[PDB]
Amino acid sequence: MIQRTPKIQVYSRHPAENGKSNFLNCYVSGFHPSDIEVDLLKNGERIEKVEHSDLSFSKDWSFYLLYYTEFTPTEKDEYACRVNHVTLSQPKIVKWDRDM
Amino acid sequence: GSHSMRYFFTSVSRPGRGEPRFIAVGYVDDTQFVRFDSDAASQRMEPRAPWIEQEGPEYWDGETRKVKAHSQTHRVDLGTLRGYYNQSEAGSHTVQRMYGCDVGSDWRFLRGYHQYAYDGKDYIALKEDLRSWTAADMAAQTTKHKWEAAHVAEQLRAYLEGTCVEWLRRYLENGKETLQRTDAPKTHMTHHAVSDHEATLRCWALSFYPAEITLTWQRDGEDQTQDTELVETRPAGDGTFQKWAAVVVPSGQEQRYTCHVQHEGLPKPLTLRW
Amino acid sequence: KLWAQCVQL
Repeated sequence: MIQRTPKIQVYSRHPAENGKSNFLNCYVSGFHPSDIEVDLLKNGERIEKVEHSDLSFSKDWSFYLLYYTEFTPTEKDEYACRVNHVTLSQPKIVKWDRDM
Repeated sequence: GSHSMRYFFTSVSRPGRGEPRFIAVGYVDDTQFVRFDSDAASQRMEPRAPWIEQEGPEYWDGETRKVKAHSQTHRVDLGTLRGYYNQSEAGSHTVQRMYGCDVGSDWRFLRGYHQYAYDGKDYIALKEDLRSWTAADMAAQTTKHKWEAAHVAEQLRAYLEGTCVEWLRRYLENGKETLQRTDAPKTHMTHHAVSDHEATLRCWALSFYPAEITLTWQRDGEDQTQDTELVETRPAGDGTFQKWAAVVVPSGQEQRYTCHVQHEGLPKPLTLRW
Repeated sequence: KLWAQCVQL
């Protein structure tokens, strides 16, 4: 059965400025099948007020979802996206870099 | 310039855990406007764009009825394909369908689509000619035989060339402020040392609509496609899109590099330097 | 607007 690994991007909606409200985004794309686990983490702890786009897919049938939550980035707060999928032997944690 | 309307359907069997999960979404170009989820409370087709909310009860009742039909067809389809592929009654399978139309700049019909995948592989597809079917395997050849017997391609063609374009045009008018906007990208450039002897130039395009963009690095006007870090165009989640490209610049070669940005929203392409 | 026809594989 076709199995495609998710692409992950963690990024802010607006350029991060310390003390200014923003959205933390985790975009997962190019994966098959649709069953997927995505959490956003703050200092390694899971954020609870997280929503996602309606399931959609590309021309090649691979699925894509945007997970997002209001946040205010600080100098020292660490944000990340934890993804698990039948294609991953272990969950994948991508760290948020404000310049990527 | 050109525009498209697309409907995307996902049905996923959950054997022993009730009826399959069915999710539908509609887009004009890069903008979602409708959704349906078999699992949600409303059991309604629901708006996802401000400009479709004002469609009256007639519109919504009609979309709800149809999306419910599409849902029920996929339920049957999951059974058919199980049969066709001599597959266990237990086991989770994915049926996907997409259909829609492209209009040119003159908002005249340009292309129609109608295609399916089973478990993430092509099953059946309407050809560009809008009359013949591509059948992957012998299973699909059965679908194809049935649809050819029933002149399905002709009835579809009518929708693709009529309703599909009619209602795309209507939506582009009703959503003119959102759908007919070109938001040029907000661009900037960053510089970070990688070592004593080389640094990253990263060229940013942000807040642009639609998603279509060309973002390239040149060294002395020669393209660096092989040497450029280029991320998938990604949604900001406010209706706009983001992209960046990065190049590793050896010490004192910054002046050799130019970032070039191309977008419908730009009158003329940007050249950016550090 | 969705296509009003029911279509099955």
